[PDB]
Amino acid sequence: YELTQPPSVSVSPGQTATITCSGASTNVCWYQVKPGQSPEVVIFENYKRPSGIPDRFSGSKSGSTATLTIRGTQAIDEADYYCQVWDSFSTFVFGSGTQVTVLRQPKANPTVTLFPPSSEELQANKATLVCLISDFYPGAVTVAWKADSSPVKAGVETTTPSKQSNNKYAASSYLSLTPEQWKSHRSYSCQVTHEGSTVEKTVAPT
Amino acid sequence: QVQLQESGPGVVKSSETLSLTCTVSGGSMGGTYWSWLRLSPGKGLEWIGYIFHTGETNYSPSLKGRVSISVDTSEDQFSLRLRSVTAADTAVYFCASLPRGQLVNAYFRNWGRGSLVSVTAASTKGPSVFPLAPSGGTAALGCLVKDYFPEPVTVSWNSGALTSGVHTFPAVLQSSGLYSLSSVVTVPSSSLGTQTYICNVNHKPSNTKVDKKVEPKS
Amino acid sequence: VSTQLLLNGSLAKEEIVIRSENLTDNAKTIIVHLKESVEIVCTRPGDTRQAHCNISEEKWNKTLQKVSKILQEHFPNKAIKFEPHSGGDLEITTHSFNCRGEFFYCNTTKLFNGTYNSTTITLPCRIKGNITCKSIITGLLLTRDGGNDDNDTETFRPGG
Ligand SMILES: *[C@@H]1O[C@H](CO)[C@@H](O)[C@H](O)[C@H]1NC(C)=O
Ligand SMILES: *[C@@H]1O[C@H](CO)[C@@H](O)[C@H](O)[C@H]1NC(C)=O
Ligand SMILES: *[C@@H]1O[C@H](CO)[C@@H](O)[C@H](O)[C@H]1NC(C)=O
Ligand SMILES: *[C@@H]1O[C@H](CO)[C@@H](O)[C@H](O)[C@H]1NC(C)=O
Ligand SMILES: *[C@@H]1O[C@H](CO)[C@@H](O)[C@H](O)[C@H]1NC(C)=O
Ligand code: NA
Ligand code: NA
Repeated sequence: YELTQPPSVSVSPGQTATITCSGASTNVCWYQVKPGQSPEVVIFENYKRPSGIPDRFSGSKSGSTATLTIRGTQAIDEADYYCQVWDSFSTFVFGSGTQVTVLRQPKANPTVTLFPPSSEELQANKATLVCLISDFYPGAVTVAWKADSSPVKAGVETTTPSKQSNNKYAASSYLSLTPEQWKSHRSYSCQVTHEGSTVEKTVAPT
Repeated sequence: QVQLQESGPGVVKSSETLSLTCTVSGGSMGGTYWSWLRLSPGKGLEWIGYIFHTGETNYSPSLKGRVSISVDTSEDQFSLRLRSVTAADTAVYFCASLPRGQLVNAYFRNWGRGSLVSVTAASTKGPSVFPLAPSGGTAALGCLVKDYFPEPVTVSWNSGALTSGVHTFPAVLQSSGLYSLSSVVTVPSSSLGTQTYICNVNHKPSNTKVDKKVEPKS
Repeated sequence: VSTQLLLNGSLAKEEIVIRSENLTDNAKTIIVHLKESVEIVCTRPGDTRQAHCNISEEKWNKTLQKVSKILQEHFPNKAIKFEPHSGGDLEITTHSFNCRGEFFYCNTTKLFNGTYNSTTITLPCRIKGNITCKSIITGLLLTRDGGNDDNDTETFRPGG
């Protein structure tokens, strides 16, 4: 069980970047997390801003959804943000995390490539579907698998975006099945969501 | 002026037990909840549990059972044990503070250094390499380096001759602790069924050097 | 001090007075003084450590309705809801007290269960014979949760 945040938020340098946090019945605080270093609170009690935190960091809350607003966004803001809430059952619950990114390069639509299990692997009594996403910016996607026409989440492994030499990013997602599962459906599908567009590839056994 | 840091190993083999200790320097253990938290992709930041100076412990429901936090008031240290670990436990663990009182508004203070424990696979294994046959007229084919350990793996096409269009991806960390990756080339569609394409896979840690020819569908 | 209720204390002669260093702020403890006391008897028959605390519902169920009315006079057009302690240790969360050679810890959740708008409540406790303490509640320790939630349902919790 988690509070719900969007995976990514992207704005041009020096603009308003807003992050939501839905599913919090009580007060909410926020944590900024940069690679390697430790998380640090930027806002607490919905809109309180502690010392050391610039006055461009603010936020508010309306019943259900808490918000973290960021005006004049610069390079020193790029980091993963996590909202937190107290609970009477699990004590503490965090959001799914949002990745703030300042556009330092034009956007690029991801190139998806889906491969069916090879005859070779099936001989080995194993079946793997390979979804390959390359050349996309900013580096943040959502991989969603579908069997026939219904969603499937079990057996899916997905990497985190890795910056390539081209300054862009690339990821991959593998749906591992048993030859039986694979052949008992007529079409598996891999849908990748990036920004406001989604590419969907579909393969089928023969 | 309170400092927290986590000692303990950075490697705990699968199905074993993770043991960490957070040392508190410059301050008493009284009037505080000494907590543990971990952070990783696929699971995000999640609270593990905290402990009072009397030993009163409150663990997270999700990890309730195989989790145990203790505290030695003497050495100003509190420990953490996580039994029957798996690949899903591989994450960056932290030790933080919480001021005794109303937790409705509380937020963790005095964050630790950022200890990263990795639950490694069981032993060394070579990869099984499988071909990914191909079907605005271009085409894409590739290789599948499956179930291997440890890193890294180097893939190349046509003995290094083929470069433009090639893209090898980062490895996936299987639940079983093993690794897998894929290399793919975008080749002119008319080149199919004529220009031979071969992927050269090498995994030195197991002396595995497979060269698999990836030819079109049957 | 880390309690919730005031046993054998002083009574506000006139009516109900609200006292705090900063009512506009949430961090500061709220201490409301009452006039009429409420009987709270915690007996220990004898698990053996499990006890109880008989408190007439109506008395308590009314000494929060009027308490809201006074709070509403400090918060315009805002509802007043009461909810249990959000603590991490037994000593602060529960109503703890030294009763005839024994420290108690009463799960006082039932005392603060929902909003109050204008039988006997039994509270389980922690720690061989029959002990009985006969105190009377003269005042309450509360703590408001700030944040400007737009439902404007000011949630209050017994603490400090
Ligand atoms: C009390 O808190 C308010 C903000 O709610 C603040 O403006 C005021 O200065 C505080 N009073 C004192 C005495 O510090
Ligand atoms: C209060 O009583 C409830 C009964 O369900 C129990 O679950 C809860 O843990 C108790 N609170 C404390 C901290 O004593
Ligand atoms: C909440 O109130 C209901 C009556 O409306 C009562 O039956 C129940 O016991 C209360 N829950 C708690 C927290 O004890
Ligand atoms: C007392 O008032 C409260 C207000 O929440 C109500 O929920 C409860 O049922 C009432 N009970 C009695 C016996 O008056
Ligand atoms: C409060 O006073 C009563 C007598 O009215 C006494 O019996 C009781 O022990 C006192 N309460 C406590 C917990 O000290
Ligand atoms: Na780290
Ligand atoms: Na999370």
